[PDB]
Amino acid sequence: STGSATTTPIDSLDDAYITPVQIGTPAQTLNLDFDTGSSDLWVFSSETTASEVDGQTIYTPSKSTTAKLLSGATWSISYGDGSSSSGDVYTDTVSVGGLTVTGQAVESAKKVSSSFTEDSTIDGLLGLAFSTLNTVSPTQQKTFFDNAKASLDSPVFTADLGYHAPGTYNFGFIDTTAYTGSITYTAVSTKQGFWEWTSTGYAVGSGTFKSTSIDGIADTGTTLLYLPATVVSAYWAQVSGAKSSSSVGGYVFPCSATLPSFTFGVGSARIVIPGDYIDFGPISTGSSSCFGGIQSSAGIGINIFGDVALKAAFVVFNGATTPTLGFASK
Repeated sequence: STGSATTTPIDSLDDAYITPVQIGTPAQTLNLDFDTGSSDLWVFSSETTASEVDGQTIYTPSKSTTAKLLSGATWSISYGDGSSSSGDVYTDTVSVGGLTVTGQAVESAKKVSSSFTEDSTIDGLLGLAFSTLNTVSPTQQKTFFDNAKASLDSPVFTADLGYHAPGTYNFGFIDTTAYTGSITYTAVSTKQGFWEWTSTGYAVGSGTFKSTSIDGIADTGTTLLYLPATVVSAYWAQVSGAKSSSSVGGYVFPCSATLPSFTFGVGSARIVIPGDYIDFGPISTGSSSCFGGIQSSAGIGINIFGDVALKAAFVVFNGATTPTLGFASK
């Protein structure tokens, strides 16, 4: 089997991407944030504290003839950005782009943190990291991909995120028309539960490539590119007037600037992030100070190849017995 679904930016900055997901019988369609940095499929629901729902579409398990309470199971998650959610668990039928999994754990939120409430466009998350990170207790549950994998034509999914435009998540096949040149595959460590890999280096603009190993995670659920302070300083030094602002929480730059591109290495291959992908707009409405899309990972404890990086590539998440990651230009 295969599936293919369009993923759409939630706003004009590509702060996140939502993908429609069918849950239950009859289907209830929710727009979920596909997150290769976590492993829980959780939704706003009829059980979510009423004051914490503000415009989201909810899953109502009592209206699904295939929903079953997973007795005794609870979940609770905290994300790298400080947000969080928790609740109980149902199993139900879940379909993405024509690919159906029966008995998928659907984690129903009883509580969500303010950042989720305040984002009306995201109805929940669909985790695509390794199932070892799933938070369901006392019996850990499998991700949608893990459940689908054996049925897929090939045990893979691909992320093709757009810049200021829709893109595509495919399951079970590689669309050879969706990228240019070849896909370069690189090793993955699953030791921390992530799609963790090692970039071979970077360049700033038309500058020389610096060969250096940068361990990090491919994370569709993180907006920005978080890299070591040395790398990030080298990038922003090429933008007149850019500076790190402790008050704002990162590098800012004059909105009048033209940003240089940023290149990262994948083996001997190179992925070029155009400068415009690094612009996250005014820090507050009407400001001429703009927020940068490349930020320091210092104090995160891990480097994160988030959407800024991934949207410059066609990315293969290869879930073969020994997982790997592939990157192509597009």
